[PDB]
Amino acid sequence: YKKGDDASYFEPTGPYLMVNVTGVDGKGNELLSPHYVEFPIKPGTTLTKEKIEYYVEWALDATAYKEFRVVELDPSAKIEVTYYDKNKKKEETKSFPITEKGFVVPDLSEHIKNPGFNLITKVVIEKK
Amino acid sequence: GKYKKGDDASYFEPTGPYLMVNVTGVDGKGNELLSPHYVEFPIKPGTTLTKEKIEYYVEWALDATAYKEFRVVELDPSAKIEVTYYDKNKKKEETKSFPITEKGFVVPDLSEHIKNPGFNLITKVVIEKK
Repeated sequence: YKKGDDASYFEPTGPYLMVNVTGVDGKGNELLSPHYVEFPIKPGTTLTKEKIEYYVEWALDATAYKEFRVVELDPSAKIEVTYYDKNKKKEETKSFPITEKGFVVPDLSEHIKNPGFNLITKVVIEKK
Repeated sequence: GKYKKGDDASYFEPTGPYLMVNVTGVDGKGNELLSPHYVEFPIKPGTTLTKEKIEYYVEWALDATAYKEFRVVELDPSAKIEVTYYDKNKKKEETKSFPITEKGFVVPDLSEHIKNPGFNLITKVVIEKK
């Protein structure tokens, strides 16, 4: 048993990536206003820039732009996760940059079962 | 609506540079109390925006909501003011970030590229009732 098919109508019960994307064309005209989607993820995974690109493309498939491809990702994008440290009794936030080498998804089990890894970006997309 | 954000606020887009505040109000124990409401304030290039003036702009952005009686307690130390526009010359989108400090920074004049740039403030702020 792994991490769930079609994904929950409720809040996930495992780590997940929240994708918040704004799709623009090569001229920055906006095509798709912020669109949100959740993908379950497994701690221990290496998230590279290329993987993120695929996830955002998959995020587009539930929109009028499913036939479009991701051309460029905003170079200022970052993954951030916010949780409550159970030892420190405070809000803590970690940032991970999107790079070619990527980063390994941490296990935040000790603090939260289902952390949400936030990805807010703008991407250039064009029809395939 | 039941609480129409915008007493008189311009019906059309701003004609000059403006500061856009989009804060999420939280309590100490990390509970979200107020979701980000869109608020605009005109600003002038040449103005110096310090952390104290930013604190007051966000307290004024709360007066537009049901939390009008709350005061700002502590602004996320990692907040920044970001502005995005298309550069006519290079033909690329470009984004500048300014940190919120005591000394502050001066509002730049981007009018060569856009007449009404939007300086964005998007953070969390710990707020308490007066």
